[PDB]
Amino acid sequence: GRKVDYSTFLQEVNNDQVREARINGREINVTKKDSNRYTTYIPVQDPKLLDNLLTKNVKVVGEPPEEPSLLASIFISWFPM
Amino acid sequence: GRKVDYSTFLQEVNNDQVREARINGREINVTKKDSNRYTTYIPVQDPKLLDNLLTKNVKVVGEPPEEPSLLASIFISWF
Amino acid sequence: KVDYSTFLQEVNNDQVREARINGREINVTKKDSNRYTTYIPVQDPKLLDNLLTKNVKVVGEPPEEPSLLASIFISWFP
Amino acid sequence: GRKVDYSTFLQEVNNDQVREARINGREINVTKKDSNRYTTYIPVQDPKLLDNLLTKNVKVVGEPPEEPSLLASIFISWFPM
Amino acid sequence: GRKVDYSTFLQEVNNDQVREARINGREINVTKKDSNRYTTYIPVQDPKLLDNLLTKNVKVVGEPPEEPSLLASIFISWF
Amino acid sequence: GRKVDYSTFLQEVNNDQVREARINGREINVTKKDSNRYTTYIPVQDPKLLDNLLTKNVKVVGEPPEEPSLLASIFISWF
Amino acid sequence: GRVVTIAAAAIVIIWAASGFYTIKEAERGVVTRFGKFSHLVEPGLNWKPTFIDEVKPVNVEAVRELAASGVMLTSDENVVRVEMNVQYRVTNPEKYLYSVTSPDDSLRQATDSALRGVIGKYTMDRILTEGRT
Amino acid sequence: GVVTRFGKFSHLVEPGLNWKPTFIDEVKPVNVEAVRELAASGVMLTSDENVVRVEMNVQYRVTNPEKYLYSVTSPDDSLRQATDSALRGVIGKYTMDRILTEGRT
Amino acid sequence: MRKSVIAIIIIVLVVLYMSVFVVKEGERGITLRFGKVLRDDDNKPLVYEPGLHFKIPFIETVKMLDARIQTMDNQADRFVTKEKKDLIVDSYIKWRISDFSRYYLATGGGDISQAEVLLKRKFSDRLRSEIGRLDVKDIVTDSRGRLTLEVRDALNSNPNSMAALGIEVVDVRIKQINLPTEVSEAI
Repeated sequence: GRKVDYSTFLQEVNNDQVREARINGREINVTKKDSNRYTTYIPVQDPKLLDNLLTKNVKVVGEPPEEPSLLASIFISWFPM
Repeated sequence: GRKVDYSTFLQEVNNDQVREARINGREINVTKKDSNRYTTYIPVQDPKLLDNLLTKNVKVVGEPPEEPSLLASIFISWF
Repeated sequence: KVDYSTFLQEVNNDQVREARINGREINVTKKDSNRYTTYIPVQDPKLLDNLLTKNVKVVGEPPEEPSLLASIFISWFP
Repeated sequence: GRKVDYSTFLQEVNNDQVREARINGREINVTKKDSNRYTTYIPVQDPKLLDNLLTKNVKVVGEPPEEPSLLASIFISWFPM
Repeated sequence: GRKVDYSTFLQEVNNDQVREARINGREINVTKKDSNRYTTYIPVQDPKLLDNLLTKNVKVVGEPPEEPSLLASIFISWF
Repeated sequence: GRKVDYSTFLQEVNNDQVREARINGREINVTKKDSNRYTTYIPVQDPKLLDNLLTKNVKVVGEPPEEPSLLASIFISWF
Repeated sequence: GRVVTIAAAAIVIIWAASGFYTIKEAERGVVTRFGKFSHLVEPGLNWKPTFIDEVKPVNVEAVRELAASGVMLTSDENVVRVEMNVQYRVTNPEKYLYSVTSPDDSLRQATDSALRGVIGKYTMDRILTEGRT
Repeated sequence: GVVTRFGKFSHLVEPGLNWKPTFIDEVKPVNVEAVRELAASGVMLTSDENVVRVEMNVQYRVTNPEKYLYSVTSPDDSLRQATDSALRGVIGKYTMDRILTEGRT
Repeated sequence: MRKSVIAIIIIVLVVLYMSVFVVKEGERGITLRFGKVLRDDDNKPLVYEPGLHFKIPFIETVKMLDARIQTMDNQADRFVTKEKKDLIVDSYIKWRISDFSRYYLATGGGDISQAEVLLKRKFSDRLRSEIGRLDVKDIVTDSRGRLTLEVRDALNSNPNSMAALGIEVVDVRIKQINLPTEVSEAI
């Protein structure tokens, strides 16, 4: 998907433009009002981001972590044997 | 185990529709007042969440840590 | 085994005489010697501030360093 | 590329000279409005940095982490094997 | 190894009676004119500590933490 | 190299005698205006050190990270 | 020579199999060869050969609402504040693709001028209570 | 209790062992047949310019369970959250003094 | 032979267990093969019981859509009457899915969010257009018979219908009316 700058994303949010956002560490998927999609990255840790998102009424979603299966360790350690 | 948005979680906290939720990692086991329960996730590190819980006077219990598992890996390294 | 917020209301009335803190765990030490367990849910900037506001003795404790013999052990015990 | 000092970078930013910034950890590539390029390095965590950038209309960029390729990773894991 | 309390360290600083410290990790080696040697241990990250220290002009030192050079650990790797 | 006090470092910064500072993690390379040189170490994470330095026009430089050599990867691949 | 024939047959079979593709729940689309406009397609059961043509989804039937605002200026030397909302859907994918770039922003920039034009004539109280219709 | 197999209805069960060889059958006993309570209140406006405080309470009972399940969801929500509207409807037309005096008839 | 019989039994059992579909007591469903909703000569089929218990067990999946009377809720929002007085009004909507095929093809995935947004918009619009006319006493005195019913009929009724999207609305009520702080203190 067409990547976008962070500054463009904030100029986006300030104008009632974002519907849903997923947050994973710092990679983000976005869906505008107009049924388009793209991706973005957060460069540096930000305290004021989340509240700025929330106040303007955007739908915000999170994702569960991926836990490494023990069977993967079984394979990698036991591949020689 | 239904998934609920963080936004709606604030939408329910702000008008006091829960008593209790459990805390661990960044996942939350949520229990609204009328005995319905579900789960949510916190997207980032938030400095204001605990204040939102305390000031509104909603009561929240946090849980003990789960020590990692050992014997599986030691057997894996052995056999 | 006792709630974080309840621990907070106990702090508000100045009913705990000193404080034992360790990691995300705090060992309560209140006027009538009752003991229990209470866990830190998430980082709280104000916890140390609030406790220091009310002249409670709050003790630190050494790290629990894993013994070196244990390290070389686990390295070569298998 | 000729490296520069953090302080010089900031001072020149407040002189309204910069247009773009890529960020990855502690490396930051800068392109002026006169189209020259160079690099800098943040000294430490600077909670005010991101603000100071965006508040004067620079076009910031964040770009992804280079995950080690699974094939080469499992190879150099199995290259011993 | 008299473990004089961090909080106790706090009020004794409030009394303005301590004269210098050399810092490392969680450990506070801080001395008063008697040449008193004692120690406490950081409860959790404290922002305000250094500001208060600056108010009392206390001499403060640290050291660059020791790290095992690539001999011993990779030796028990060869062992 | 004279491992001098962080307190002295802050004090002299208040008195404006340094022209250059080079920052490596916790280690501090210093070169003051009258060509004297010394060394100091940062106790813990600081909120205001960078700002305090920047306000009064001391020069600051960092250096890139200590990247591990690939030859270590070769070694670990055969050992 | 048998190995060469078998390899060529396998290559062409993999080619053809990778040619097939899918469309998702009634979204019109335009697929064109070399860039020359070829034909549309309805969802499901379509096959794209490799390195001739390009497949474009349109995501047609969606509701696609936008917004507007502005602290504006009214007739009798007075200042008001208003909002707006508009819903639209796409009929022909072709013209929507090949008229302007980022076509949504076009409707967005148009609606502000439209709203100012309409709000200009009237006066304060009419704008407040009676006359919204 | 309500019993369901093949995704569809199965007969209401008067309490008992209901001797069956099946575990694939799904039975819903969560329903209850005893009285239960909800109550509400509010600072509700008066016919003339006036404000008053009125509160009441309701007691409800389920007759047909399947309409209680496979209809508008979350029962207490609908009950309470329509009772409020009904209470406004009654409280509206009457004057402040009359609400003070004849609140119970 | 025993191996062949066992393998055939396993294959047929897998055919069963990945070919089944289960539709419980009131959750209507859809049918979609890979884009070809199997829109017949008439409207596309609907599915409510595990009849035609077998599907093509690897090419297609189907979606279960709730059919109970769903309830929408919201928060307070300010309004105005012609006497320049301003109120606080809260309300709610009962909505039902009328025609399923149009609903799924339109709303884009059939999760509650976009339907909620669309109904929120249309309701706020029509109600605010209606209450803006009548006078301050007339809201309080007899609001049900005229306001609620008239707004219901107008909002339920081609495109712009709010039914064209495939939604049926049952009835609308108002929950509470407050006043701002200063007027409260004065009275």
